[PDB]
Amino acid sequence: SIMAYSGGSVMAMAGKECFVIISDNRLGEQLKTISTEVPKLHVVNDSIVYGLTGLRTDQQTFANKVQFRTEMYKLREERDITGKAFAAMITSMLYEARFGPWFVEPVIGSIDKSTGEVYLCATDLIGAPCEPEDYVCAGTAAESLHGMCEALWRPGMSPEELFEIAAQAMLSACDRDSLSGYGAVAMIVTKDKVTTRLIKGRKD
Amino acid sequence: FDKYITVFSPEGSLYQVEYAFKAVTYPGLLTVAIRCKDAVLVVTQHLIPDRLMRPDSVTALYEVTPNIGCCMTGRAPDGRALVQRAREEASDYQYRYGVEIPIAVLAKRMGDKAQVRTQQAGLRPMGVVSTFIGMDQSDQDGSLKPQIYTVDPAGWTGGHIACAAGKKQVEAMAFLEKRQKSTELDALTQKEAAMIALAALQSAIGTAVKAKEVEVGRCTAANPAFQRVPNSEVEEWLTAVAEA
Amino acid sequence: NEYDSDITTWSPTGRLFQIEYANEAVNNGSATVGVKGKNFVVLAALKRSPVAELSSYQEKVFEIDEHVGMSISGLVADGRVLARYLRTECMNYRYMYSNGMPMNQMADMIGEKHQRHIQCSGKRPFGVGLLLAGYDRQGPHLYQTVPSGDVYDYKATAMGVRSQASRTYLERHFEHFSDCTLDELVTHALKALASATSEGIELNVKNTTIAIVGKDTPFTIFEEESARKYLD
Amino acid sequence: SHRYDSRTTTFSPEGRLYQVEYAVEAIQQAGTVIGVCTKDGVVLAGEKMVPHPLFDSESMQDKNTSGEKMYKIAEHIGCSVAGVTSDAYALLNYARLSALRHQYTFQEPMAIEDLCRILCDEKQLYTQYGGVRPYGVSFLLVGWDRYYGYQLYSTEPSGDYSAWSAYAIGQNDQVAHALLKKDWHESMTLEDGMLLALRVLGKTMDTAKIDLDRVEVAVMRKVPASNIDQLLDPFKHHPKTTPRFQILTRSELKPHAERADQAREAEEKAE
Amino acid sequence: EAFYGLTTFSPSGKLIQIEYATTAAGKGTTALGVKATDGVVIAAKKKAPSTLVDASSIQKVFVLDEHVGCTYSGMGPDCRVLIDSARKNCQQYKLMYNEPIPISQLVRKISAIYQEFTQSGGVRPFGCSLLVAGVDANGYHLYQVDPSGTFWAWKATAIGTGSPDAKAFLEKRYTVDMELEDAVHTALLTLKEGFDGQMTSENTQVGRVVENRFEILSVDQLRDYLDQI
Amino acid sequence: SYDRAITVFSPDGHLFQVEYAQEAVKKGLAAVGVLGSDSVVIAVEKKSAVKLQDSRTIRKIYKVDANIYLAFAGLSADARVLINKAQLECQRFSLNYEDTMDVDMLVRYVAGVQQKSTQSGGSRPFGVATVIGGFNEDGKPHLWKTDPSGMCSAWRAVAIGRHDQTVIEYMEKSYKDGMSRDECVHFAIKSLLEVVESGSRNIELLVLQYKEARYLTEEELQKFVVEVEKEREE
Amino acid sequence: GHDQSTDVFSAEGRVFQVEYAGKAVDNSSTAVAACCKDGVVVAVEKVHTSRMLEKGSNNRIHAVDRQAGICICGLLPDGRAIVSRARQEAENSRDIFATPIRGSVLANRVGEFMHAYTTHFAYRPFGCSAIIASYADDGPQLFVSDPSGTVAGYYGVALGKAKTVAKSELEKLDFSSLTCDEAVGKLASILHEVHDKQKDKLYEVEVAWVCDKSDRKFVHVPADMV
Amino acid sequence: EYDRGVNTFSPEGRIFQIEYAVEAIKLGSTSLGIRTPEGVVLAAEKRVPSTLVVPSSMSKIMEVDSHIAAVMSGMVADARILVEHARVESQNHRFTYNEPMSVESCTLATCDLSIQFGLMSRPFGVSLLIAGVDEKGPQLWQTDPSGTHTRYDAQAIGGGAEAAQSVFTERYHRNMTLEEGETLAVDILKQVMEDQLSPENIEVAVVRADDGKLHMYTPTEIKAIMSRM
Repeated sequence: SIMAYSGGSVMAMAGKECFVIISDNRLGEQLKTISTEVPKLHVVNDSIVYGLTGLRTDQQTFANKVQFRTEMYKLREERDITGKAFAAMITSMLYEARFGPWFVEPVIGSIDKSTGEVYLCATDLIGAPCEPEDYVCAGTAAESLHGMCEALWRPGMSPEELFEIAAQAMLSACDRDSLSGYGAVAMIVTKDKVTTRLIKGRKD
Repeated sequence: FDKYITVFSPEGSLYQVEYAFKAVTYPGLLTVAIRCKDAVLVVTQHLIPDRLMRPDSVTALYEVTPNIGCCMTGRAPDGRALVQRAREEASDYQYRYGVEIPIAVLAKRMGDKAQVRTQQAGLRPMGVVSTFIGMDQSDQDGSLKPQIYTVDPAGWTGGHIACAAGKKQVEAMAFLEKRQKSTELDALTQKEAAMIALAALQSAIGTAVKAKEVEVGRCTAANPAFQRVPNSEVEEWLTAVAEA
Repeated sequence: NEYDSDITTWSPTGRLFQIEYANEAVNNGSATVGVKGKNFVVLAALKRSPVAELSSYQEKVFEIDEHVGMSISGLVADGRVLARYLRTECMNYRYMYSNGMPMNQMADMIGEKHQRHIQCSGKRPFGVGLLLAGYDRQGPHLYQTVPSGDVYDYKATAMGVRSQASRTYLERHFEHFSDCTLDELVTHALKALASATSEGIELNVKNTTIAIVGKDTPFTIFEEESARKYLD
Repeated sequence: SHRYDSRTTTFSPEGRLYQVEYAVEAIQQAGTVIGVCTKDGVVLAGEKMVPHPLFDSESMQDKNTSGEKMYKIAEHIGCSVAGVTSDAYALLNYARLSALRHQYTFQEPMAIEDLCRILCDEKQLYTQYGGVRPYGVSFLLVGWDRYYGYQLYSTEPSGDYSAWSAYAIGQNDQVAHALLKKDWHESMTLEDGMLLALRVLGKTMDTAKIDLDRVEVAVMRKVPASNIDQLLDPFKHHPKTTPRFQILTRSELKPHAERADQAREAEEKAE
Repeated sequence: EAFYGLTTFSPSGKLIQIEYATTAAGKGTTALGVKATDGVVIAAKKKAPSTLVDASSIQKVFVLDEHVGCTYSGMGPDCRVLIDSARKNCQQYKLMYNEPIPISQLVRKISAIYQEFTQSGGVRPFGCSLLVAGVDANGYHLYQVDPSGTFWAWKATAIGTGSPDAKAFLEKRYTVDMELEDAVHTALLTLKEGFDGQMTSENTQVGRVVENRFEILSVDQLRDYLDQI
Repeated sequence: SYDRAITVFSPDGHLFQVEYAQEAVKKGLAAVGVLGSDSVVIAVEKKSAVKLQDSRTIRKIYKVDANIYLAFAGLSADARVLINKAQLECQRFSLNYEDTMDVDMLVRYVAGVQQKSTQSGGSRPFGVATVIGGFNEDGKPHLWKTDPSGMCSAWRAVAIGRHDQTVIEYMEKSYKDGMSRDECVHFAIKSLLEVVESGSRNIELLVLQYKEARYLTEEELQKFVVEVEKEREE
Repeated sequence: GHDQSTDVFSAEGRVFQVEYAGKAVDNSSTAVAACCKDGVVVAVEKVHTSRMLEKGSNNRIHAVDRQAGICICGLLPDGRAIVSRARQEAENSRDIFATPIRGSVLANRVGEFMHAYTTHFAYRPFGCSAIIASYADDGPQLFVSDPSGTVAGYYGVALGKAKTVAKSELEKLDFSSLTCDEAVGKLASILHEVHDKQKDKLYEVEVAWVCDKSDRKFVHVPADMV
Repeated sequence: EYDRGVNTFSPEGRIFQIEYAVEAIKLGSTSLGIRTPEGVVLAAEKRVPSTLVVPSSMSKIMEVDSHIAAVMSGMVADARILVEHARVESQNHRFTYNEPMSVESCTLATCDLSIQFGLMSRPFGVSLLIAGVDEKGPQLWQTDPSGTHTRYDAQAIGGGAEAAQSVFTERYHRNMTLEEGETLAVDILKQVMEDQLSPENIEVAVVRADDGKLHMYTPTEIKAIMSRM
């Protein structure tokens, strides 16, 4: 499978006026590990972060297309894109390519800076959104991450509580996925504050 | 330099569009259209001086679709061409949306088509005034109301209660304004309307008309398709005008 | 003349001066004659005659297919365009139907090609006249064509410079051509072609081409052996 | 239709291109813009048009991306335009895409002089091909790149461009040049350049004081970098400083305009 | 098939076709707009040539999308071109970003179409100005776009025939405190200033931006405002 | 596409648009090329040196490939386009043929672009003459000129721009074959000063030797301007 | 400068380049035509310049389909362009719609085509009027499309230089009663009266019909009836 | 000068841009061509604008192929274009038919590029002479801007042409040797040139009938011709 070739998993979850998004760190060609320092997160702006999974070259290409689009947006519009627009945009881009798709699967977290409404969105590779209230996720370890997030996640967690269950979930699931691992990077995003953390994991 | 191409004059006017309006009156024919409570009529002169010309062959009335007629007034072949374009527009529209094109949309699209000829150089504006008549379904009750939309060579589109175009369009209009201070024109009957139309035509062209010198087109709520009114019935209206 | 600069402009008297001017190109080309007998058509074209010991070929006459060929007068480069066109249309036709393109159809074509060049901006009339001679199931044919797109079906004709005199000549004799033999057709052509020579120049093998075409005779430009026979 | 072609891309008899000469006339009618290239940044000061009391702000959320005279092309590139405003916006959008295509392809900032060449190629085109009129616009570009530091180019409608230490486009550019000649030097602070930019601008539009209402100022300077997200790409190097295009609010600009009244009062004492 | 440009520079630097298009665009009837703290109102005269025109069918004020409206002066059919394009752009933007196009972006898109017709070959410029009024995340807005493609945010303005005088009269009566009831009242009062004959809910059209939406007043709603002036 | 015919013959055989491009090249700044034994020298007039232009070195002699250098006279922006095309051609060529482009090949390409633009509907000619100089990969030095008609020609020395023909008449008289590097630079400086005012800040000068291209520093140049302006008294 | 391109109206809403093309038709050889109850006859005076043309040369009458023909009046080459377009329309009707083109339709198509060349700066109007003679399912029909593209049906019709006289002679005929046999005689006779002899010394009269006797096929009439 | 479009006929039936392109060929340096049974000779006045020019670089005679040469007069850059096409065509012919192109076939294919103008803004202001040797022996043709080739036995093009067609009429016979031809060539150039005829001021080449190859005379071998006169 082309979507599994490069390995990697990403997951985002909502709490009260915060989210966490987290990636594993591995980059492979199948079972060959190439690097253990490749977090898959991109920061669009203070309130949006996304991760991509899928074929690494397409992650790179598409992230660069997203950064063109977003920087252009910000110049034309003189404001930051918001997560809803941002995700609509992405979905649009992926669907342009419906008949020859980008092998990526984005996972977007965002937080309205005012409200504190939190918006997560993951998409398939042709840009079907999935906008749940809890947590979204994608990549090689995605079955197991649903396992863990279902179990551990609850409504209205605070940044810290939410980080702990994001990390335990990413690690537990990545410990059951050959193609994902080497610990994880996590960004906790509130209204006031962004906190990045590099989390220790197994070296297998 | 501005008189011959579609650029603005210093007064901010487009000569070629103004001159295209003169093409409307040049032929010397007048047209009148009028709506009543449940119908709309269009009357246009139909002058066959040439004894040898075949009257049924020349017309300024055209089905655009079964439910939209139009009368072109002006440079006849330019009218014929707009009709073709209308027809195409109407048919492309039915294909795309599965429904017959509403007449105000058709008018609007034909105004767009004309406007283009006034902004892109080296296309001659069509020297006609197009007058579409038809019924139009209302979204509240589903009842059919009669409509008259014109389009002129500038692309200016408008809906009307009654309207005249062509030679003496002013003296025709003046007559209908005057008869609109008496009566309310949308409460009339297809007869009282046609009488007014025919009387306006007669006033304007300074002569009494005979039936075969006009041609009359109609749509009615009862029978929405656009139909040439037969001469027998135009004769009877013309009789009803000379009397009362 | 405000009206003579564009092919898309009628004059107020209903003329198209660019087309009348293209005609001038033809009236000023080297003379050519054609005549049509019962079974044969003869083209004879004046070439350009040596400047002392110092020659000069130009291809006036062109074969176009086995059964047809042509002589041009006027702008030679237009000739070549038309020749290329006719050749190509005749090969397509012969490819498709395995027989020669009939002349009335080829004349219809060459005339449509001309019309395509007298109605739009930045095209221009061909400045070349053709005699087209050919033979088909309906017998021999001889067409003259002109920049205007007209195509005349002639029994005899000439065109080019001083070709009015060639036409005077042909008008005396042309009613006989249906009975003449190939040698007298050729004689008659040459005679006519010579009424169009300047003063004291005369016809000879190096200022005159002759082509013939006809029954069981593919279109054949005559070279210096066969030409000599006819020119004395 | 060919009788009515005005033949915009033809030469005239002295090898002049009239449409380009006349675009330049259109630019010398426009609001003056001054640019001053220091070593702590670049300054653009421009004459806005007279502020009718019924003008509104567009209330944009990002104050530094655009004003009336000044626009940001990229994080590291700003400009100011004189001439046909709408032409400006066509080009400005082109310059924005270009700078971001460069960044797409190479993932580094486009250098100012390449952005500039791109822009002026787009203008040169219209003076040679296409039978339409040229863009009637002159930029001053500014920005910072690692190759040359603070730069300030200016473009013309012909498509030529030139690098300057200071310059002016628009209304009384000849006059403003002569005044920058005298007062520019190689070792100016940013504050000194902001002063020089205003003294000259206030001298060209004939005011005793600077009229805060009629003046916009933008500055392109390097500032500490905040969003070094280093856990997110570990191998990527993030410079300590990064360029910032800044348009000055009326309040940030008030001090600098007072300080240029004071050096216009202290230059009418010697007389 | 004409590809040379019609708008060109002239020896003083002016683009004369654009001045003439601007002249054309101030020959329309009066339209004007008033921005207020909680909305915007745009209002135009519909001076119908005759009484036999069905005034319902004349549209001088237009919805471009739920949140934004325009009106215009100068040549109607030229403006119809702009409006069609602006409607498309509003919708393209929603399709992409699934939010409403901010007015600023919309006007820049319009501005751009106008500019193309000042440079592209074969075409003359548009002989109409627009007011565009709408509401986005940055609040209420009101912009004027001219045929140069230039545009201006305004707090109040007026395009078309009576416009210098209408602008002068809006300068007096405009206050930054204004609420929308007063804005409408002011808009309608300003029209009425230079209006030959009675104002009716037939011969005037009015659009308001209120809350998060643009709406063209009904004749019912407009008649209640015209009974108070 | 707009494809009107801009360049057309007038009655007396002339192509006015090409004569007028050439008029635009007579208004341009002088440039001069000199060919010695082992050196080509390209020298150009600068516009002056207003205290405002960037004191960072901007070259008015352009590098087209490693081995090839081009000065121009006429419209700056036209020139810039030609040069970019030339640059891009030399790379296209390397890339197709591995070898580096001979100078003459590059010149012919450029001249063909110039010619092509006197015959393309929709376009006016480039109003640019060029001097192009360089060495093939065989140590032989060349110097060429293109004019806006698209005509190129190799020269032993040449001038373009204002008073080209005054300068060329001068150079015909003096110029000898097999000059040294230093006699070339001298000869070029001398020749330029026939039309330029001072030799101070208004002469850039480039020296090309097999595999080594080197602009004079403003200091090295001034020893040559004194050595020359002192020889002009006589 | 009001009259150089057909893309332009004069100040009175005329298009001069069309009037001018019109004059080309009026300075041309005369045609007449009559639409009877049994068919259409069209005749036209060919004026030769040479005594040496073949009989058949410069036919001005062309079949366009089995049941329809076009007689051209004015510049013959321009007409052959119309004839080609008419033929493409007739073919289209048979190929797509599997029906012979009705004559009113054919003449409309011809008109549209001619009119198109009066709208655009790049083409000129055609210098020919087409007379269309059909006898399809719409019955006997005779139209004329002029250079403006205006199309009209006629019982009888006359074009070209003798048009005013030829119309006077055509008015003497009884169209309700007249048959294709009689008309070949009359229409040809008419073209002999109105022909001017000291100007145009060489002339034949080409005649064609489509009628019940011709099996509703459009054909030159045999040269025994003339 | 843009009054008349470029495809326009004069009242005498000449296309104006062609007649003008021809006028430009009378401003050119004289070139000439002489058919002999031993071979063809081409010769051209170089007409250099300076002693500083490297004369090989102003090459008015060009190998089209091993057996064909051309010599231009008029606009040299225009001639480079035609000769490039001839070269390509001559080589396509070898490619396709594995034999050398006839000289006429080559001249045709060079005129096939000169028809194209409306594509090319204007005609080439160039006349070629194209000498060669094929199966029919030595041949000399002339292209014009018309696109009309014409086989000749001797010809001139350029400012010379009229004075040089005087001299051919008197001294050229169909039966001269290649050396008597070389001589008549160079004689004519001596007589019509502006400058003094020297071995660098002219260009001479021959295609010899015997080998069918083209030799470009070096300055040496041109002195060897000037010698005997």
